[PDB]
Amino acid sequence: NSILLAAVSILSACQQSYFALQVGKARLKYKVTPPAVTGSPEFERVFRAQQNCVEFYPIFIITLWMAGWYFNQVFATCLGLVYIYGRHLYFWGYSEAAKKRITGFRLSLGILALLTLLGALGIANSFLDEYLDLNI
Amino acid sequence: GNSILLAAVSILSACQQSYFALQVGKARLKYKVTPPAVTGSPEFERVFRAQQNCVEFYPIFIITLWMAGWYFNQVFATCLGLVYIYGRHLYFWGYSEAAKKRITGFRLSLGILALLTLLGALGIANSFLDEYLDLNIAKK
Amino acid sequence: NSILLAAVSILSACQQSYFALQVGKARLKYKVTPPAVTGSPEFERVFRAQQNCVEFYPIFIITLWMAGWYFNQVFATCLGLVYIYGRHLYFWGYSEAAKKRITGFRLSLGILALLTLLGALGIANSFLDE
Ligand SMILES: N[C@@H](CCC(=O)N[C@@H](CS(=O)(=O)O)C(=O)NCC(=O)O)C(=O)O
Ligand SMILES: N[C@@H](CCC(=O)N[C@@H](CS(=O)(=O)O)C(=O)NCC(=O)O)C(=O)O
Ligand SMILES: N[C@@H](CCC(=O)N[C@@H](CS(=O)(=O)O)C(=O)NCC(=O)O)C(=O)O
Repeated sequence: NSILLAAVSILSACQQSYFALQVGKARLKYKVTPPAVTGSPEFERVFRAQQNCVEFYPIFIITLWMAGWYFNQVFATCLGLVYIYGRHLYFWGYSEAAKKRITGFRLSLGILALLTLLGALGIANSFLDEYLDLNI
Repeated sequence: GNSILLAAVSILSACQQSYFALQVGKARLKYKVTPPAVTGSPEFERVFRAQQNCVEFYPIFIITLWMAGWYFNQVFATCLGLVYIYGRHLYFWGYSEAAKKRITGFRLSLGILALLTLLGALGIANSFLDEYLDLNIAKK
Repeated sequence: NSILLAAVSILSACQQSYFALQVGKARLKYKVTPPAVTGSPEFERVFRAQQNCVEFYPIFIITLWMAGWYFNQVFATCLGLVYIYGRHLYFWGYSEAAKKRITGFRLSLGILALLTLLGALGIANSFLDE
């Protein structure tokens, strides 16, 4: 009963890995050898890009599964895919120019804030169903 | 079903995370630090490093919360969960003001975490015996 | 039954905590007072080391549980242990010299990429039966 959620989660974790590869690729192109995190405009953008995806990734996974379990698996899955796409736009946009990230960032944050809300409703909804009412 | 309290704490915790991230985005405006910069003001560097610290501990906390939650007791884990959330509000806002004023916040969250870890470990160990050689001390 | 997955997960989270302690220890040895993240080669290596484990940790936990549930708990558990060990080699190798992180990194990344695939199979496998 969590098969779709699990599918989205492994994709999402591939996008994360693939983002991390791109950063390792930039350390070669722009000659930023560890433990450096600065030394090229081009590199600083690609680095901070994924860093942003890393710091939001746990938030997304929690909200995805909580909406997924407690409200509707299929809707959460779809919003999940939208988020994946939002972060593709974020990363590649940011990589080009800092200013070109916002479209990516706004839709990712949208979908997140939405999953949060659907999760919270679904949890509240089930909190009544372990007290009396199951709203239909 | 069995995890409604854990799920509640988790959504709240993930809001604190988002709310912290908003505050940093707000400081990039106040202290005029445009991406991809992470430095250029003492005030901004503290607010940035603050949540960065919460980001790097957040997965640790979620694992330990659910593992204590499932394998020991949902209700105790939930409450300790709330304590941690509060501890990190003290950490972030303390740090934001002065570096030195973060410690009370940090030592709390660390306390609660290290506790969740232990309750999780007992509960997992406890169930590992009761799937192989019985572990239940229920005498009185 | 997810008892073995839960066991690995708590250990992995202890390694994470322990790595974070080591960085806090380096802020004392190399006198890097917050909010600084630079000012010693020795400190920058120990800092970037854990940062790297933090940014992979959620990836690992998802892939661990997805391979664990959807394919086989016991195989995933073992690969789990391997990853833990791989990251001990990564962190401590990096801490000494940047160059001596690679064996740690290649194996951690190997096991991850493997768990990913075992997870993907196991999900696909169950998608055919529903
Ligand atoms: N996202 C990573 C880059 C991808 C990665 O994980 N890189 C590994 C392997 S490679 O970059 O050496 O190919 C690493 O050593 N991380 C560098 C570091 O973060 O210290 C980063 O923070 O630089
Ligand atoms: N947590 C972020 C700030 C919050 C955030 O995610 N902000 C987005 C959008 S904005 O606040 O810059 O419009 C970003 O791209 N942050 C910069 C970055 O992470 O490189 C940070 O570490 O700077
Ligand atoms: N992971 C931390 C080191 C361990 C830690 O959490 N340190 C805390 C408390 S202590 O190290 O000062 O006692 C901190 O304030 N780190 C915030 C920061 O990273 O800027 C780091 O990135 O430096």
